[PDB]
Amino acid sequence: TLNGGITDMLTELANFEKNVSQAIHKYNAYRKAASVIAKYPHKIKSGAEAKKLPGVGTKIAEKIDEFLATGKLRKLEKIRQDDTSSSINFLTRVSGIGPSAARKFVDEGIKTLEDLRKNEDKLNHHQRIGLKYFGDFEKRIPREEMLQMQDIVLNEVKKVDSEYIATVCGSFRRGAESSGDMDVLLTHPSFTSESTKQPKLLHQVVEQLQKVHFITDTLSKGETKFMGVCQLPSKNDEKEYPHRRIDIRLIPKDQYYCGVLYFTGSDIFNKNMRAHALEKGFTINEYTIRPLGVTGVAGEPLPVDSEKDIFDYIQWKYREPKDRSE
DNA sequence: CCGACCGCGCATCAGC
DNA sequence: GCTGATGCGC
DNA sequence: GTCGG
Ligand code: NA
Ligand code: NA
Repeated sequence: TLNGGITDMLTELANFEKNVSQAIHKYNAYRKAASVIAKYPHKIKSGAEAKKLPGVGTKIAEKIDEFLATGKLRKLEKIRQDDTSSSINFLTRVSGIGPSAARKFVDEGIKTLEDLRKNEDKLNHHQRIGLKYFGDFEKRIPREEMLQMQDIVLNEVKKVDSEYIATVCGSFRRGAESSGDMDVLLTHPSFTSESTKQPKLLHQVVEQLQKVHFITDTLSKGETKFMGVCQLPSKNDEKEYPHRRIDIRLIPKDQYYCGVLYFTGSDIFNKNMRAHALEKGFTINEYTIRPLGVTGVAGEPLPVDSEKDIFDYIQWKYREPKDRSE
């Protein structure tokens, strides 16, 4: 909102480095810079001002100076005037098409969605799904739809086995008004980190979701992770809902509530909580919470039966998901 | 100055 | 056919 | 590209 001109620039630069330069760490630098400036409560007036922010160094400082004087960035103007870079960049918007595949397609003249449709033969299964749902995957999901989608997932999971537990996480669980996909964490009493005593725990749930025609396509599926496509049923009279990306992860039950914690976020809240654990003698990753020895050695994972248990261990007032922005 | 920069499940490829 | 590396999205 | 050891 407040510095959107700069942050659009920094994001554009980020996409370039990831997709064209294949410089993943520059991409994440530019993103880090863009997030920190999006959070800044004043109109940036100089590159020096921004440089005080963590993640803005000397090069982004001068790019801001240029952007403020001229309103554009010549480096970005050249990049956009270059047919190759813009086609590689554009093609990475197809899910399953990354910097490698996008580069290769462009090298042999496949540069547009239409070009991809002509050469569907040359796409893997994931890429074909990405092409089919190209528009729908770039749409947001309003929360009311999210709420409907959750009702379906939780009802259908329960139909396979009442002993399943399923949680939709992400920004949605924090009460976000819109989401980018649906992220479901699944667990069962028979699946602990010490033994698997059920063969097809995730399969049974994806299969039930398919048979009620909620899950429509599969991008990838194994014993513990499903990535696919779903759609809310259309109400006979009205327009169809866009197809939506959904992930479902089967997590061992002794690690489930640490998983919920980590995948609920936010990322800034995770890292402030991971930092406070350390100060009080514990380390938390996405799987466990462990005490630290006097010399920095992690002990065994502590029992966790709810989220608040993790809070109890590190002597933190419980934080409801809606209050975990920072 | 110099290396770290999230780590991992799955699909596919590369090399055998 | 096998095992390990790579691409990819998260 | 930025940071911190
Ligand atoms: Na800085
Ligand atoms: Na892509």
